[PDB]
Amino acid sequence: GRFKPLAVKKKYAKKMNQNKPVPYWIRLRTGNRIKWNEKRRHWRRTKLNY
Amino acid sequence: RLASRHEKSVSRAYGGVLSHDQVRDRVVRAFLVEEQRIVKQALKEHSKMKLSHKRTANKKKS
Amino acid sequence: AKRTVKMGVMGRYGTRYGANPRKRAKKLEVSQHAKHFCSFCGKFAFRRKAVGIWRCDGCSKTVAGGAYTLSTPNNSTVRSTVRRLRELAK
Amino acid sequence: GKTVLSCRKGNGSVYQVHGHKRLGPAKLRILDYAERHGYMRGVVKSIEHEAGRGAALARVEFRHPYKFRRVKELMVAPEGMFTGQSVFCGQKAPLAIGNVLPLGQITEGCIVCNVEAKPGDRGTLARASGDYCIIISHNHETGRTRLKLPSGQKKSVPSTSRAMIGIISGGGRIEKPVLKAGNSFYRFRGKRNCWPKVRGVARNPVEHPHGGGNHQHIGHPSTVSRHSPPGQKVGLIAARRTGRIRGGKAVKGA
RNA sequence: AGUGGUAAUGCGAAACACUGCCAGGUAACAAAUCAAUCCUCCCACGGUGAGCUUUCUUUUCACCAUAAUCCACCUUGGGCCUUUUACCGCGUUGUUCGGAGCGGGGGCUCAAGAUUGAAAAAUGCAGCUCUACGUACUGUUGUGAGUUCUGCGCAUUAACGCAAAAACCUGGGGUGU
RNA sequence: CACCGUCUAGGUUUCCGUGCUGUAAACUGAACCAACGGGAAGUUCCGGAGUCUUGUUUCGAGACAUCUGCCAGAUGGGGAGUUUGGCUG
RNA sequence: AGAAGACCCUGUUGAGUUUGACUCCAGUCUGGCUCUGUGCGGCGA
RNA sequence: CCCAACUGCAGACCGUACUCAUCACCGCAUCAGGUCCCCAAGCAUAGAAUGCUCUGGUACAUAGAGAAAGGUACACUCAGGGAAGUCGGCAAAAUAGAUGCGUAAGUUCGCAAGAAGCAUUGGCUCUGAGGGCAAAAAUUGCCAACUCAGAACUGCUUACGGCGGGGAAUCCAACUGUAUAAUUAAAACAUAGGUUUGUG
RNA sequence: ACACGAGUUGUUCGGAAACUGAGCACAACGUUAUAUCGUUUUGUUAGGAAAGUGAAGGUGGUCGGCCAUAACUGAAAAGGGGCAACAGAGAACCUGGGAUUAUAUUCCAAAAAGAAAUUGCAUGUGGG
RNA sequence: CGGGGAAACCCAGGUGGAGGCCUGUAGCGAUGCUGACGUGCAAAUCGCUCGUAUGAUUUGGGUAUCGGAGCGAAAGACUCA
Ligand SMILES: NC[C@@H]1O[C@H](O[C@H]2[C@@H](O)[C@H](O[C@@H]3[C@@H](O)[C@H](N)C[C@H](N)[C@H]3O[C@H]3O[C@H](CO)[C@@H](O)[C@H](O)[C@H]3N)O[C@@H]2CO)[C@H](N)[C@@H](O)[C@@H]1O
Ligand SMILES: NC[C@@H]1O[C@H](O[C@H]2[C@@H](O)[C@H](O[C@@H]3[C@@H](O)[C@H](N)C[C@H](N)[C@H]3O[C@H]3O[C@H](CO)[C@@H](O)[C@H](O)[C@H]3N)O[C@@H]2CO)[C@H](N)[C@@H](O)[C@@H]1O
Ligand SMILES: NC[C@@H]1O[C@H](O[C@H]2[C@@H](O)[C@H](O[C@@H]3[C@@H](O)[C@H](N)C[C@H](N)[C@H]3O[C@H]3O[C@H](CO)[C@@H](O)[C@H](O)[C@H]3N)O[C@@H]2CO)[C@H](N)[C@@H](O)[C@@H]1O
Ligand SMILES: [Mg+2]
Ligand SMILES: [Mg+2]
Ligand SMILES: [Mg+2]
Ligand SMILES: [Mg+2]
Ligand SMILES: [Mg+2]
Ligand SMILES: [Mg+2]
Ligand SMILES: [Mg+2]
Repeated sequence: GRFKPLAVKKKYAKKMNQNKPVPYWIRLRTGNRIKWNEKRRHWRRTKLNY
Repeated sequence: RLASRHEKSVSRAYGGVLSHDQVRDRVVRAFLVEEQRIVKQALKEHSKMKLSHKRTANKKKS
Repeated sequence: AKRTVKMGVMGRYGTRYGANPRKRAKKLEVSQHAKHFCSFCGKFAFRRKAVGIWRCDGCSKTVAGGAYTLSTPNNSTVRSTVRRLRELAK
Repeated sequence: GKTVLSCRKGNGSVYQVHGHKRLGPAKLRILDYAERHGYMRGVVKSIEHEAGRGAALARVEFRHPYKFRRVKELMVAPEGMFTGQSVFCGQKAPLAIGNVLPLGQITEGCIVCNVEAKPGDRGTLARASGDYCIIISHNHETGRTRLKLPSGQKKSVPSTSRAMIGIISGGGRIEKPVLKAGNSFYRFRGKRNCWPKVRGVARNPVEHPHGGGNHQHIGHPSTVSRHSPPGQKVGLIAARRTGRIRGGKAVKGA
């Protein structure tokens, strides 16, 4: 809805900026470990509940 | 709050508090209840002074 | 015409609640909704507001007293007793 | 094995009074110097109903004894109390209905209400609707007044404790049948949570001492001792005698 | 140092200016009945465009709009004043009212509207006409039905009697003297 | 054991009184922020508005329990723990 | 098929409930001293 | 220094997208379950019933081809008989709107009662009543919005939807109400009424 | 769905600032081996000196015996703080828009498309 | 308002809109089919029928009462399957 506290809005804003994939040049480093992001949250599969 | 005082009152005593039928019922009892005590106060001092010559006139009677 | 034989105001309740408990309630449902005599204002205008609270519709006088009738018969026994006992002190 | 309902009402959680629409406590005005020596006069402005009483209240207006103000005083009214009445209150007050004066000054055989069991506690006896006390006698050696309480149980109180004169207002109330469980819903609406009343025999043995069985019977005798613990003291608590009272009418109390 | 009207009560460019203390009112609450506002629906008037047409249909459908905020002030419901006094009368669909002042005659007020205007045509919509989200013009009833806004409360069945407070408003008393 | 001193005044009432200006069926007014006076218009100090404190806020109870703490005994399924043998056509 | 029979029995396995079961515990009551001082006495040994 | 009408300047913080559900929340899921509020058109009709329609929305929930038996249905009929079926009229049938008439025993006189049971109902063309505001005004003008009754004439294949079957008794509980979410809604529980006890 | 790029505009709208309600329980006080416990709206805390505000006047720069602005003395106000309602109380803005791909009673700039209402502070004009 | 009566009072036509009244939507429940489903749409649902629907009525948000305890118109029911 419309009401949220700003401290809940700023937690919901962090998770939008974390919901981005691994870039391709990460996959080209020397001691690489990361193929995919393992933390890709989708709004329907798993709920944050802030 | 933004209106003049005249939309909320009237030009006489207790105006905007009491009506015309009971501003006058207080004027009438501020006169008649004050003056009824004056009748009973002046009756009280007239009684005690009549006592002051019902028995002090018995100094010349025995 | 006349609409019921002997259930008056109690015809509200229909075939419920027993014949005699409707009749004990009938003398007091008639009494509280009847207009009593404003001895202050000369009129037959005391209507009961709430339980024990009466109000002259002509005189706007509010009199405490009596749950279903304006003056209960124990009050008039008391009013005579107080009136007699203040005559023995004067 | 579980706690009895009568024990649970002493926690007083769901079972406290329903007081949001109640007015203040109804009491007599403060026993000040102005009543120990003279009379205060007031004036009745309104006759009031609060939820959970059957007696009418009254706001009486005094002047404050010491300050330039007026004191709104919520008293419980007697019958015949009308708005405008000029209640008098104190020692030198006359003997009229509505006035409040000490029991030493009220001559014997007089119906009084709002009588107080100790001087100054502002009215504790005879305040239910239609009730009154009767003054039996005075004792001037001890300075105490002996009066008949509304149960008939006599009680000697000090003669400086004051009382109002009259029947308590709102009398005649119990004489009309309720006829409905709906009308008993709203009677107990402004009082407290104590209705409907489930019988003990209708319960299980975990909830009540009378509960259980294949027939709804109290097993043991239902007259319990004075010394029973809470939980066991249900039924007819310390009954001196039971059965349909055939004969007179004994006053009930110690 | 406010001021008119017998009175209900009136008059606001800037003194009818201020509030230790006090008392009121507002906030503040309530059925059903009847009457019902904005608005909706219908009907009636017409104008513009569209749809139908072997036959019929002065025809069917769409549209026809007016926000706050001011300003000036004809109704129908409350309260009241003054004058005539009336104890049968006035009035409601309805359970009632009157010498504690009915009804008439004149009024003073309040509440809900109506009306003229400023806003506002400059806007809106639908048409259409001319050599590019272009232009010039043309159009802007109802004693019908439903509406809880209101009338409306010391206001409901009631042993049911229907929150509070901030904030504000007026007076009393005082100052100005 | 006598006296003295602390120890003063007073509404009302014909010595009594015991702190007092109002009421004696009741019918919705008002009451403030001292007027005034005395002794030395402005001060200060008094009265108006009595003084006095072997002291308790006031009333009631009172060495009781309507108080506190420990022992002591009755009661006590209100509650706790546990038990309710075996052989057996 | 479903599910280590919800009937019955066994176990020195439970648990809810009951009660003049066995052992106790809060609560209520009662006595003792205490808190607890001051006077004039009276019944006592 | 107070005040009026005006003027001059400034008016800070956070929320604001989208959803609110036969896909956005909860039930493990885009689950036939649940989930508070506001606006609410036309016609039939007593109508927020029910049936259909302009506005808005939708054609998305695996489809195609297609006469088995057997099923399941918010699907129907069935001659003669008419509960003989069955633990039991279970399931279905039947009754049905409106108006006029009529209605028993019992009764707490309120009811029972829509008791029971009879009759009428279309379409069409007319005739009567039921009113307003504008000038013996007991009458001349003009006009809206509907409703009921009567009458000829004409037709019925009894023809949408929606909508009680009824009667005679016995048991139990007075009544409306509550109540084992997920096998028991009862005669249980509550209730008013009645009594008792403790308490100044 | 996935990737990329965007998107939520307020003096007046909702909240808070700033109300009280059912209630909560900070301080104070008591309790507890233990505060992580109790009391804490029946007008209202706490054996309980919780008011830091200031009438009137005196003191001495200002405006025509009234104001107003600065520092001493002291009438009068019993009853400490803070929460709890995005449906109760309270609340000054309404239309038009060719202004979006998506926001608007929120954006629109000199003909604000415009018409207002309201708060704080200030000049000038005028009045006492 | 009318009628009867010597009176006490009766008799009739309207008005009015009372009720834990009745039929019946929504809402709130859940009677019967012992219907459908029963590796379901569903760890309790679907369908028709049924109870009630101005009241002891339904409901949102807020608050308050819990583990030998809470709350209970009482079914040992309910206290996040
Ligand atoms: N101190 C323990 C507390 O006592 C109270 O409970 C006490 C009260 O319930 C009850 O008090 C009663 C009293 O009701 C009754 N009206 C008078 C009686 N004197 C008192 O009794 C109690 O108090 C006195 C005080 O000295 C003691 O002498 C007596 O032994 C004691 N039983 O006795 C109980 C034991 O003292 C609290 N309710 C409770 O919180 C706690 O147990
Ligand atoms: N009071 C002591 C307790 O008595 C219990 O046992 C007692 C009970 O079993 C039983 O008590 C019964 C009681 O159940 C029953 N309901 C009433 C009966 N009055 C009692 O009886 C007991 O008490 C009374 C005195 O009051 C005596 O007259 C009687 O002799 C005695 N048997 O009698 C036993 C003797 O008292 C328990 N053993 C235990 O809890 C404890 O010892
Ligand atoms: N005060 C006026 C009086 O009215 C009277 O008129 C009254 C009478 O004519 C007539 O009275 C009747 C009468 O017919 C007959 N003889 C007796 C009957 N009781 C009366 O009936 C009257 O009372 C009954 C109550 O019982 C009412 O129901 C009814 O309203 C009324 N008609 O009805 C009228 C009352 O409404 C007479 N004109 C006369 O006595 C006088 O003028
Ligand atoms: Mg209404
Ligand atoms: Mg046991
Ligand atoms: Mg779903
Ligand atoms: Mg047959
Ligand atoms: Mg994505
Ligand atoms: Mg029904
Ligand atoms: Mg059982």
